[PDB]
Amino acid sequence: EKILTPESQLKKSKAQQKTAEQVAAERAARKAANKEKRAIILERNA
Amino acid sequence: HRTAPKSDNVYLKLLVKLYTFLARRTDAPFNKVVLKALFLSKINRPPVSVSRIARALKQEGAANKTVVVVGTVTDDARIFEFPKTTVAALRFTAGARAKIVKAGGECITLDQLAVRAPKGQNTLILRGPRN
Amino acid sequence: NFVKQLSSNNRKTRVNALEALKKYLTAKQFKENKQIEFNKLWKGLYYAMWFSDRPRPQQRLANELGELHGLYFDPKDNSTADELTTNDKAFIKFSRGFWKVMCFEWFNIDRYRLDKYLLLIRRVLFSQLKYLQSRNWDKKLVDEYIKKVLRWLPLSGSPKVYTGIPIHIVDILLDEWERLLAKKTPLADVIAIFQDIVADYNNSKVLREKIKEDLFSDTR
Amino acid sequence: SRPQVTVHSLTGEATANALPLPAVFSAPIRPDIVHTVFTSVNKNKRQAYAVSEKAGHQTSAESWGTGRAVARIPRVGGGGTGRSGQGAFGNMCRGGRMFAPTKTWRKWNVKVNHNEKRYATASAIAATAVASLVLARGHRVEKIPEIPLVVSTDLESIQKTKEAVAALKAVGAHSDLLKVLKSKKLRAGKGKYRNRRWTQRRGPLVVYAEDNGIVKALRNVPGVETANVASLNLLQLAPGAHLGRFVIWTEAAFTKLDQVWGSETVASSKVGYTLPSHIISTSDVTRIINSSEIQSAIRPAGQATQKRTHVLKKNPLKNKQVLLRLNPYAKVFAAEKLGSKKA
Amino acid sequence: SDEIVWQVINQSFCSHRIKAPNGQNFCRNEYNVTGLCTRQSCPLANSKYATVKCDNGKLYLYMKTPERAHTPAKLWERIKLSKNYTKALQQIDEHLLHWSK
RNA sequence: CACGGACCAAGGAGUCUAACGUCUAUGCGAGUGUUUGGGUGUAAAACCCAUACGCGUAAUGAAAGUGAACGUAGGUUGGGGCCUCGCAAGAGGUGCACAAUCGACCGAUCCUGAGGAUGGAUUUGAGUAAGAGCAUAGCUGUUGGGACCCGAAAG
RNA sequence: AAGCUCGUAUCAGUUUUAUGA
Repeated sequence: EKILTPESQLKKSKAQQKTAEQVAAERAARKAANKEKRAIILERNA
Repeated sequence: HRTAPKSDNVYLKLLVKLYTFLARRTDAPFNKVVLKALFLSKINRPPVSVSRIARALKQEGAANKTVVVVGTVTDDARIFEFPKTTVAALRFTAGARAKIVKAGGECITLDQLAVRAPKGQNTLILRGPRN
Repeated sequence: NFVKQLSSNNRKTRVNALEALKKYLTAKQFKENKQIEFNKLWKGLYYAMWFSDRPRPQQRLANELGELHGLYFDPKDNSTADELTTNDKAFIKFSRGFWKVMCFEWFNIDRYRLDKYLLLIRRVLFSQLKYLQSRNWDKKLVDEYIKKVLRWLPLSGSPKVYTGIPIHIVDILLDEWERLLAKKTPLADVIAIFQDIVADYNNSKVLREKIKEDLFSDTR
Repeated sequence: SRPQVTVHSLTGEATANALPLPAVFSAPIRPDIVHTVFTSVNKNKRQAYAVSEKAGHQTSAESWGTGRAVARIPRVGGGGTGRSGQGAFGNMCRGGRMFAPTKTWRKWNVKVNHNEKRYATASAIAATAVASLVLARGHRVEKIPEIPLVVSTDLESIQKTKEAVAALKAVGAHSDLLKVLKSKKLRAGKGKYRNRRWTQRRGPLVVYAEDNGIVKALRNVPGVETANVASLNLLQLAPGAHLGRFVIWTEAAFTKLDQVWGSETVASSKVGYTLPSHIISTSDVTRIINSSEIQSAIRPAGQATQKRTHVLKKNPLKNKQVLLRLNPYAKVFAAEKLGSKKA
Repeated sequence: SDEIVWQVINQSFCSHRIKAPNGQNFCRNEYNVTGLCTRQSCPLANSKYATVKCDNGKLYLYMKTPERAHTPAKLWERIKLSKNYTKALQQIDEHLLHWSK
């Protein structure tokens, strides 16, 4: 037949994806938060 | 402040090697207490008698706790009765080991305790009489 | 015995010991009682995997160790509202000991052979699982078998079981559930066990939160 | 129950018979105990040495006294000999008595705890059945069938050295017996002329239950030491306080080792002795750490090496680009001029 | 086990180390990949261990399975690696499937 | 100021032991200590062990004695931790060692005098709270040994 | 030097106001 991934390494991919998709979503919602933060800082300095 | 254990027992160095990992990754203050306690010297790790374990389980709502002695568990001939409880320690003396097993409960090592309670849920850390 | 032939240091007497265990499992007239004999059989089969290192023969060996739940009490007798009649009565003693062996073993497996027993326990949960019976319904087999799964391996009110094996069963029982091939089966009572684990306090957070995310978060 | 060990014959072939592990090979391998016990035990087979009680005092010197325009060291009397008018009774003097004359009543032998001494030998036995520990210790054990190596009981009955070495060569200890014999060197010190002229490597131990000519058969083949299982010397088992000698066991010896030390089922044969308990469950940490369990109750990981946050200080006022990350209004300030403003 | 093998050879003697003046440690156990020795870069401490060697012009890749901890006689399973570079690196890759990078 | 230094080689000064501790490590643990010995040995090594003994395990006094539960071996207060709630911030519960407070048991107090019964007066304690030692080794201190090395008037 | 509570409101070769000879 054909070789299969170890059931620790299978878990790895899954948990990495769980953290990675969380991290990418967290990062993406921080670029927008810093953009809004930048606008607050600009009007304060004015 | 104490950094590393003065001990040369490499198995104790493996527990330090384990609990240093669980000290920083769990961020629960149980593991930091155990990892501090492993560094302690032999005079500063007094032997907790099996009688002090029995006294500790009279504690209200402590029927299903896993008592953890960082030092050694020693036998007491004076007491008769002993509860069915999981006790975790470094060294179980042959007499004490036999007493816990015959009573119903288990005697387990600190790495078994690290598996069963990583963050350290539903536990009690006892200490021996220093003064 | 078979504990000296399945735990040998020779490959050929372990393969021949497996084939004599195939003949020993189709010789059903001698396997009538004595739980601890089945425990010794699963300890010998544990070592019989433990000496196999290469990936293709260890997958063939895991597939045939799962298949040993198939040769032993094949479905053909196919009992009718017959409670536990010589295909389902003794079978449960062949299941529990396996889990008991793993309940004894989860400390003593190293970081290089633990994939063999994750994959082995995948195949064996799939195979008992496939032998509820040939159909996925036999009702006193469901509640007695679920009593002799519930009462040992996902107890989760006892710390005596090692906490990595219920979270691994949570990771495998869905894909290995639907390896049986949307149908309605006694699944939910199984899931009720995990709900019992969420109902059970006086435990650790991992069982409580890892089944509470991993098992319940599945849209299937 | 344990894995189990195959017994080989004198032709180097796996006989169908198998023996259970005596559970001494499940003792805690303690390098620190073996070291601190070996150092004390290696001191025991040691003789006294002392400088003579009379040496340096076999002179009749006298101090010359004050204000003689010469050093005040006690000088020898007499005359016309050369030895007259020169220093004696002094550690610095020639022919003088040494500082702290070495006396016989130095602590030569070392008292050890009997239980600690027993622990060490159990650890030393445990380390013989590891194979990697044996390879690290020395011992060319690449071409040997299995560890721990157990040979059939008929090995004991061998009378002639030629046949006995042929048994080991058939087993696979050929390379270890060629390590010794090729490693025969002169002692590098004053040991040459103190009856320690030659020095060579340690070969295999050959452990037997009872002798039938094996002690004499192997006492000429260089490096090969034999020990009765009842004894089992620490100095033999862990030479130079290094664990894991290559030990060839015999069938009868390997079975007797259960009786000699003890296990769960069998008693002990040593009065009130038990094998010591592990203070850990598993001698490896990484199964515990890289578990399904622990890695479930754990916060996410870092990079193993931090990305360097602010490596060098870029200054605003100069360098336009950094003066835009601080204060985004500086763009507006430059466009309207603002410093150059009319009232 | 293997952690107990490592600590006993990390200090307390790996009797084939070369202490270079650089403070560096070199395992001369013929079967190690890096000539240097470190944890799971030396072939005794680690249990799963791969290596390329040459006996003749034929470059074999030896492989050590933890299955064979009992028997040191046949520890290193070995495979010839063609001779062309491109197909050999591809030959390598398949053997190393699901190992450490 | 003065004492030392012509130059060069070699020699040359905190050592060893006993007594008593300190801390650390190791073994075992209410015990602990094989090595005066005997058995055994590939021989001053290693390996086994009988009966004893050493030190510790239960205290309060002066001749005579007695003897530690009103008890989750305590009531409270704190008190590392752990559990419930809360995103947190917090709050509540249980609380180790330990500390503070109120006491008790035991022995000893000031009397009451049925040889000292009995009840009161109060405190006391290397007291009990419900054992932590023994042995080996290392680091080192104290004192004696010629005692870091050399140098004095002597009987 | 080590052990024990804490990590604080624990203090300071300082200034200030307040209250006396």
